Amino acid sequence: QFNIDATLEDVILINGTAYNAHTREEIRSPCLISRTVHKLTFQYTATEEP
Amino acid sequence: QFNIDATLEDVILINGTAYNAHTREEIRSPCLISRTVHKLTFQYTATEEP
Repeated sequence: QFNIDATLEDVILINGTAYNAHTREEIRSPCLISRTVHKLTFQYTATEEP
Repeated sequence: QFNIDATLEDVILINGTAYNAHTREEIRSPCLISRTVHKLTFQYTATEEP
């Protein structure tokens, strides 16, 4: 759970699946996480290594 | 629930009580919220107007 602090600025999703702390919305790369997803949790994917 | 995005930079607690999204830790002014408290929710206090 990488805290989204003001210091990190921006984070990109190169090739993998990431989830939010609350919604845990499914995301498919390539795409920018965007500041909307406040918290960035994670899970161990199988098909594509994140 | 003011999302703590990189655009806002920093936010201060002048005189009031604020809570985090998950922990909802009790905070009494004056003090800085700090990036640790990631998502800032709120509640209607009575004794001291936030």
